[PDB]
Amino acid sequence: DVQQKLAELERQSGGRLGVALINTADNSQILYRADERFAMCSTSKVMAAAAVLKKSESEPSLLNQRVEIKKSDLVNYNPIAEKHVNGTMSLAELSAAALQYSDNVAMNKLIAHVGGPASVTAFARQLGDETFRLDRTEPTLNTAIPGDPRDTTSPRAMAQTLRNLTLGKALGDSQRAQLVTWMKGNTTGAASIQAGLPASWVVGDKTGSGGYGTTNDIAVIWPKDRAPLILVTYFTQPQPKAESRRDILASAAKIVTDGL
Repeated sequence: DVQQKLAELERQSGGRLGVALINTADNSQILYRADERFAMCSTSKVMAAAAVLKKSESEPSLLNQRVEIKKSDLVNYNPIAEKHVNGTMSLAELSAAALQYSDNVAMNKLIAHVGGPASVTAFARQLGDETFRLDRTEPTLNTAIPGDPRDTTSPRAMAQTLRNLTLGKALGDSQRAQLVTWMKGNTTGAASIQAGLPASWVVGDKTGSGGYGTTNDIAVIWPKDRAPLILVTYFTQPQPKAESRRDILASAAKIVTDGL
């Protein structure tokens, strides 16, 4: 069955796998280690962008607000921000860069705007997510040390929250649409969940990676002529310098969606 297949995949992988699928056709879930904590890495960029979107509901000019980019802002991975040093980007542009290119400067600007990691966490709490915690900024939030609860969530909580953000009523209508538009335009996810789904299915996702070979993806999925799915696949490994294993996420996605 699906549980045995996931256990076998985990055994083969040598690491620790967390999966939560919500099928909105029948309001069912497929769960594997879904209440364990995993380091989110860049999948936390969804919550930061959503916090800024929430703020924009009562401040219509917010997405146009200009943010200075300086050499002092650069971190480890800055594919968009590095092109704008000594200029500004709007908060909309930073949100897009964080979500679609995983730009770390962009993430730090979103975090700073709303008040820091504790404010992103407070936003999660306001949504009814009592598991999520964003502790640190970029680049340190990705250390992913085993047993460290900083910058973690559970697959169950993240799937439920992503459902709320993308398909539910956490955000106003325009803001929900904007988050969905941004995630559907992600450029970084083709090797992860998407690689385990049929080519025709439409996906909005956010990947992340970090220490201990941590390899993650969270997605909203519109299968051909079906109600949408939400899928979280988190994976981490025992060795500090383990390599990424996006193939494991793809395999997990194939296993949990084959019964469709």
